[PDB]
Amino acid sequence: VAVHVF
Amino acid sequence: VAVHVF
Amino acid sequence: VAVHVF
Amino acid sequence: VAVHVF
Amino acid sequence: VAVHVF
Amino acid sequence: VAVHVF
Amino acid sequence: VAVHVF
Amino acid sequence: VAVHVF
Amino acid sequence: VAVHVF
Amino acid sequence: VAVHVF
Amino acid sequence: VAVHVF
Amino acid sequence: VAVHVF
Amino acid sequence: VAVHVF
Amino acid sequence: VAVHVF
Amino acid sequence: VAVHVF
Amino acid sequence: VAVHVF
Amino acid sequence: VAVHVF
Amino acid sequence: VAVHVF
Amino acid sequence: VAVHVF
Amino acid sequence: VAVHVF
Repeated sequence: VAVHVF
Repeated sequence: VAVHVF
Repeated sequence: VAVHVF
Repeated sequence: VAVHVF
Repeated sequence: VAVHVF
Repeated sequence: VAVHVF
Repeated sequence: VAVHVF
Repeated sequence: VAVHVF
Repeated sequence: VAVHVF
Repeated sequence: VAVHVF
Repeated sequence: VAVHVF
Repeated sequence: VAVHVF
Repeated sequence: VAVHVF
Repeated sequence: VAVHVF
Repeated sequence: VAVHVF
Repeated sequence: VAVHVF
Repeated sequence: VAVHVF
Repeated sequence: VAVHVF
Repeated sequence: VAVHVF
Repeated sequence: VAVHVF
């Protein structure tokens, strides 16, 4: 799982 | 602003 | 899932 | 202003 | 879904 | 002024 | 749906 | 003045 | 629907 | 003065 | 604006 | 037959 | 038949 | 904005 | 038929 | 923003 | 049908 | 952000 | 259907 | 961050 916030 | 969940 | 606000 | 959910 | 306000 | 929902 | 006011 | 809904 | 007032 | 509804 | 045809 | 524009 | 835009 | 057709 | 955008 | 079609 | 973005 | 479609 | 990002 | 889809 990959969670990106940008 | 971007939020991704993969 | 991708959530974009711009 | 744009909101996307994919 | 894409919601645009401009 | 334009509002789109697709 | 597209709603235009101009 | 113009209002469109499509 | 298109409503024009001019 | 003109009013159109189509 | 209100357009009535009746 | 009646047509109104207000 | 009635068309309203408010 | 409210567009009614009836 | 009614279309609202608020 | 709220878009209603009904 | 309703679409909301808050 | 909350996006509702219903 | 609802999508939330907080 | 909390991402809900339901």
